[PDB]
Amino acid sequence: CVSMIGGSR
Amino acid sequence: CVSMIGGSR
Amino acid sequence: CVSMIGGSR
Amino acid sequence: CVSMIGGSR
Amino acid sequence: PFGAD
Amino acid sequence: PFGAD
Amino acid sequence: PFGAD
Amino acid sequence: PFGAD
Amino acid sequence: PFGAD
Amino acid sequence: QQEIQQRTSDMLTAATQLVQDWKQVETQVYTEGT
Amino acid sequence: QQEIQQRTSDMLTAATQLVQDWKQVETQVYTEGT
Amino acid sequence: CTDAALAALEYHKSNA
Amino acid sequence: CTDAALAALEYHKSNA
Amino acid sequence: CTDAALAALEYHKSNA
Amino acid sequence: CTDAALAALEYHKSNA
Amino acid sequence: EVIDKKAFKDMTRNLYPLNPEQVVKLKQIYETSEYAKAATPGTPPKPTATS
Amino acid sequence: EVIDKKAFKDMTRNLYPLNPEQVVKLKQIYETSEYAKAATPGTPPKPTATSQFVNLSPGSTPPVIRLSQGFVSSLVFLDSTGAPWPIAAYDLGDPSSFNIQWDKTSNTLMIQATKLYNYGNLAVRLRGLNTPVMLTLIPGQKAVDYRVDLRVQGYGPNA
Amino acid sequence: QFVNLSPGSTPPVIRLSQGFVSSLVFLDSTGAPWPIAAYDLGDPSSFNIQWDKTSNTLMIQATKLYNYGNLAVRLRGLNTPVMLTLIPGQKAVDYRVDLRVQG
Amino acid sequence: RVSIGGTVYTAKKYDD
Amino acid sequence: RVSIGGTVYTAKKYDD
Amino acid sequence: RVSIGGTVYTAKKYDD
Amino acid sequence: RVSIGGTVYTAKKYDD
Amino acid sequence: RIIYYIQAVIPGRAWLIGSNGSTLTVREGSKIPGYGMVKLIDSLQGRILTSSGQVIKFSQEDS
Amino acid sequence: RIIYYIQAVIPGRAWLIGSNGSTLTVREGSKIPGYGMVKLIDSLQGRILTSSGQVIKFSQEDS
Amino acid sequence: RIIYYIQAVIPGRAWLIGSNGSTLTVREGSKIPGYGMVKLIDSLQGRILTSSGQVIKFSQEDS
Repeated sequence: CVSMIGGSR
Repeated sequence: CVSMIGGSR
Repeated sequence: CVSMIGGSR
Repeated sequence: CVSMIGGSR
Repeated sequence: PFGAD
Repeated sequence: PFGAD
Repeated sequence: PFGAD
Repeated sequence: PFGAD
Repeated sequence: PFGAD
Repeated sequence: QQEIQQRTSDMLTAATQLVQDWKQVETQVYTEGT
Repeated sequence: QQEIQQRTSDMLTAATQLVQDWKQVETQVYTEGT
Repeated sequence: CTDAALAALEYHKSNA
Repeated sequence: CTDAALAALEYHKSNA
Repeated sequence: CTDAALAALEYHKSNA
Repeated sequence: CTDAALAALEYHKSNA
Repeated sequence: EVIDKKAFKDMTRNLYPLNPEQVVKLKQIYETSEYAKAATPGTPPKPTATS
Repeated sequence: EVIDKKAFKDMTRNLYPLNPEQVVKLKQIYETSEYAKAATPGTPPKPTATSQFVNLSPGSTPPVIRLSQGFVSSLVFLDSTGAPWPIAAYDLGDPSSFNIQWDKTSNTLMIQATKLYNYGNLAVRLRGLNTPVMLTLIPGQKAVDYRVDLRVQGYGPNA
Repeated sequence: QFVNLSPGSTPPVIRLSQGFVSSLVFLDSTGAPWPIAAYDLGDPSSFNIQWDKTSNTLMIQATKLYNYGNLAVRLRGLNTPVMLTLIPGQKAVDYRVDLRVQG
Repeated sequence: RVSIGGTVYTAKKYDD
Repeated sequence: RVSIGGTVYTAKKYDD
Repeated sequence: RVSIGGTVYTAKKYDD
Repeated sequence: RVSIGGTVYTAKKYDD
Repeated sequence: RIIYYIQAVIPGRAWLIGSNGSTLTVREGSKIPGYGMVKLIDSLQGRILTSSGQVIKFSQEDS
Repeated sequence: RIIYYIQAVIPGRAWLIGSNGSTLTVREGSKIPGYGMVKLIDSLQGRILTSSGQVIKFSQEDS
Repeated sequence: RIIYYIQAVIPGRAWLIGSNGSTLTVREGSKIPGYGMVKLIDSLQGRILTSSGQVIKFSQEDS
């Protein structure tokens, strides 16, 4: 559901 | 006789 | 009859 | 984490 | 094409 | 495209 | 990308 | 590149 | 073509 | 007004590919035993 | 206003390539011992 | 659905 | 969520 | 870190 | 040397 | 950084212009069309085994 | 020295135009569009395994087999006592819409519909009978005859 | 699972995964291996099947990740073959399913 | 809706 | 959403 | 962040 | 100096 | 009375199986015992309308 | 009653396993013992909505 | 109680090994005995956040 590599703080 | 795929409401 | 992939909330 | 080879004093 | 499919 | 997935 | 890696 | 190499 | 087909 | 017919052309070039992708029927294989 | 479309062309050239790299199915091999 | 089919088949068998 | 699905379902079921 | 992850998590489950 | 690296490191773990 | 955004909208609308609704409908019309291909003229002959 | 920094950002911008988050978006849309093209319209036929008795008396309608495009259907032939009846031969009317596989000794013919709804028929000359069996093969039904147990009227070489 | 071969039964499903191997093992009621007599694979460019020429294990890869299909596999002693429907891309992947035939 | 003779007769409007 | 009659029937707006 | 429904749902600002 | 995630954080001025 | 369910249906003929196991094939005009006179063949809905008002469908364990 | 869990869901059929080892396949409209009749089959989420309000999911030890 | 540790983790599943040698793999929503239910699986840190506030990491000797 959450693909974290598309991450931004 | 009827081709009901040629049907329409 | 319902195609769930053709879904829009 | 730190790649110190790309380190600058 | 009917609505009782 | 669902939110309960 | 996080800071807790 | 540090000085204590 | 007849209607009693 | 050009947008609609350029759209029809590209979506139709896709759609021809998809219909060909469904028209295929891959024949089954028979493997005997020993 | 050109910036958007050379941007597009760029990620098209990337995106077609990566969708081919998803499309592949690399085929296993059965190896039999002695 | 079937109402259209029935009206159509009646119209077909009534008109030769 | 599924409210849209069943609403579209009944809309299709009601319109022949 | 994971605070943004869980915020987006609840946001995606809230807006289907 | 090491003090610059440590300062960078805490600047990393401080900002996600 | 919004240039990437509008570019990507244009992307998923050109590389996959078939949003997952119109492709399932395209399949729908395809198989209905070939069903109209398959549909025999009127009543098919009755399968009888006679003597 | 700041020109190095601009060039670097333009670099991550062009060499990897798709930052990891767009990579998963586009993976996902490929994934969904493929679900859709792989999505079977309407009602996938119910997989049912049936058994039927074959009447060879005149006036009886030939047994039906419901098919589905690209799926295997196993026709097994048994006599009145339920024993196997190995197949002598067969003639398949319309082989362009159905494909038939059969190991030449066994009592099982396997059929796949190469076309969605184009139906036909099949004559199957069996070992013990002067009279073969005719069967009507109709694809595109709301169920698949995944296997059928044909209980022919006569008695086979197995009792 | 238990293979029910009576008419009206529903033919067992194998949950697959794209590029993953499902090893189907055929065992009788008493749990002993049943060698495979032969097999026919439905939709063979969407699923790819491997089998050493004698044994009872059928190892499947899902070449197409959600195009589902069906499979016939006739075994040594049964005249009626074993019937399995295999669907890929489910929320579970069957690394191995122990097929307990009725025989 | 069309019969086998080629002549076309249609119903007007019928909903189910 | 699209039906199998070939005519598109959709819901208006539904969330959860 | 982007979901598996294809719709983009992201958090606004959360640090750690 | 740049971390593994991609974002660049670095110390300002530090001597040993 | 004796209940039938459709074992196959296409435009025109429909092949019907009963609770006695009997098999029949019908057209637009066909006499069907108990149900009477067939009024229409609805091949995509798996439906058969007969004059007695009874609606014949695919078997619930077969659809 | 008997608790059912989906083993395989696609658009259309939904293949279910009961607590007794019984295996079934169901439609948009089908009768389930105890649970009633199917109202919706969401294959993307792997849910089945039935008349009795019960929701059919994948097994906790199989999902 | 039983202390679990990650043996491996990717987006989605995360395989964990307990103190008794029992192995498991978990999803976004899954029941873990004692730890409660998993709320998040950060694969790039190898961290699992569960409902009981506990955190599952790679073991100190497996990391």
